[PDB]
Amino acid sequence: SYELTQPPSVSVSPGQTANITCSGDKLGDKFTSWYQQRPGQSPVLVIYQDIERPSGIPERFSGSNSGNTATLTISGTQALDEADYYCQAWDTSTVVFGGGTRLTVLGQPKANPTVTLFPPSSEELQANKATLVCLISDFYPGAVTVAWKADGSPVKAGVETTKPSKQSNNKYAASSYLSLTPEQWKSHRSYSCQVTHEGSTVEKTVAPTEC
Amino acid sequence: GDTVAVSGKWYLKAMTADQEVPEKPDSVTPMILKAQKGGNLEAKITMLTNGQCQNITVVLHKTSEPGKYTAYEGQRVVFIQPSPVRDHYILYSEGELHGRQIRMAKLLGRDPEQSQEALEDFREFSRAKGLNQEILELAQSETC
Amino acid sequence: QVQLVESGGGVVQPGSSLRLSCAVSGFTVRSYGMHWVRQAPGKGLEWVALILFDGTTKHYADSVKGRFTISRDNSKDTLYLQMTSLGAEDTAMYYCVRDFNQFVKRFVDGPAFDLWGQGTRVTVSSASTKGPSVFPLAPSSKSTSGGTAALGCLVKDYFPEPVTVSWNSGALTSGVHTFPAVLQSSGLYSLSSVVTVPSSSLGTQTYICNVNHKPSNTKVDKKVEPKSCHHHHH
Ligand SMILES: *[C@@H]1O[C@H](CO)[C@@H](O)[C@H](O)[C@H]1NC(C)=O
Repeated sequence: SYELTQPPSVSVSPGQTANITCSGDKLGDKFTSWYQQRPGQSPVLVIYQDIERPSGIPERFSGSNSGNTATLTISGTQALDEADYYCQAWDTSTVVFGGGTRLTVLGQPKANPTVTLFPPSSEELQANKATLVCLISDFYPGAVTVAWKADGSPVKAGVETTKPSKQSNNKYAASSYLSLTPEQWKSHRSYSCQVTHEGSTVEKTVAPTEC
Repeated sequence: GDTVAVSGKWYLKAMTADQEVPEKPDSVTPMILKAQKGGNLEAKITMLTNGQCQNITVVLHKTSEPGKYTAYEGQRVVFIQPSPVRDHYILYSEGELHGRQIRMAKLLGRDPEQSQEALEDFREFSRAKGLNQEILELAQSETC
Repeated sequence: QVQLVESGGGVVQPGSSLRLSCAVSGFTVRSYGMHWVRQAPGKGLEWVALILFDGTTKHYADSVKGRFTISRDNSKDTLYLQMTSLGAEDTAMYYCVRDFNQFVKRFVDGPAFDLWGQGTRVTVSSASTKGPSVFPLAPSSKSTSGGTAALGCLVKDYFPEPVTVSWNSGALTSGVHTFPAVLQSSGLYSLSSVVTVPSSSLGTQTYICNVNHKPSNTKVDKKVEPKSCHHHHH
């Protein structure tokens, strides 16, 4: 129902002011809360009633809410500010979280992902299964969105995506796997794996082009 | 500021009026007040009259005066104000109610148990505000 | 202390039932609107259910309607979540939280969750020790003409961890990337291992992946051969 919309990621250099937005229909008519979540740990409340701050939370954190947009502003961003941020509001009998935003505070040169899409193998196909394999390598920041398409329209059915992990190069890797029925693989003209990193898209596509 | 101060759970403990007591209820539930964005108060109460549970919901629209609110499409002014007694408030109200002008007052507390101290203060205020001076206390249950 | 502690997670079979507990310290549990919030690995927060301080008012996510009821025992300072008919979509970390803006002495139309427990993990899978299925990811016929080329092994539907993957009985290590496993909604793991090799060798050098799965005593050595097919033109 009521949807709160967050850019998936944001990155800034230490000292830079980070902005983080959350959109929803007439969101300015509600009270928005914000939560911070560092890896392996419980969310922490950083803003409530749009602008108010619990004690324990530094002044560099502040909030506003106008029209359809609530904004979390982090001035003079610190390294430890690196976390996932979530907006929340109350609609009707429902509490709603936005999808979250990975703020990275840059500690590395940025590195674009290389993307490798393998089609299903004949041996897999002979066993009546079908996996498209999409390998994402050597990227920083370590935050990626993956969208699988079929002929050009989206597909959320049989998708499994790992969480970014750190490699030796201190750069990140993820995997995504699209499980489909040999029938669907034959039926469509092409499948695409679409990775998006720092607001830019790499898309490899694949078709049944085997003898 | 004060909309958040009077937000939460209250017991409606005493009521009086300048006119007569119409379907004046057997038992009331706790009165819940929710502070809404922009400064309005959503008051909800259930009451038992003649075997029926009437749920009541009144929005208190904020004016520019501290403690002054409108309801019932601006026909009824409601004045909110603390008791001298800890954990008590008084709601004074005038304007039309349901066809007839009925100047009214209400006594709120955080705790159900009647304070003879709060009730005096109520009796003072009410009489000064003009009243039948017939302080009516109210029976209390948690559900209806 | 002023804290929330959850317990009662663990691994269950699809369709089954589980009760989660939330031991409060530092306040009275019936004075506050209390909620459950979950998050599946690598995903965002999903609100599940709520009970107001009135103890009677209850709201759930369209996702769990029917299947779940929330409750509390003030005398044990414990909030409860009863979960039925569990499906894989219910796998997650589960948190109790306190809405400090829903309080007998402060009620604002703006939920704000100051308290959070550390979480209790719930896993709904029938997964049991299973050996992997190993499939060659053969190099593209376009990357076969020149440059380097990418080939691999897809190691699929195994349980549990770990899986070892080497190439050519360990003799080939350059340009090797064995990607971390994925853990599917099925509760099984699949991993892929990829090598970048010169296309010139494709014809001469044969590429075998060495997959070991100690838990299932399964070891597979998969030849990954280039398949050659001229298809679409214009
Ligand atoms: C973030 O928000 C402020 C306040 O509206 C805006 O003026 C500023 O441009 C933003 N900061 C940057 C540079 O991202």
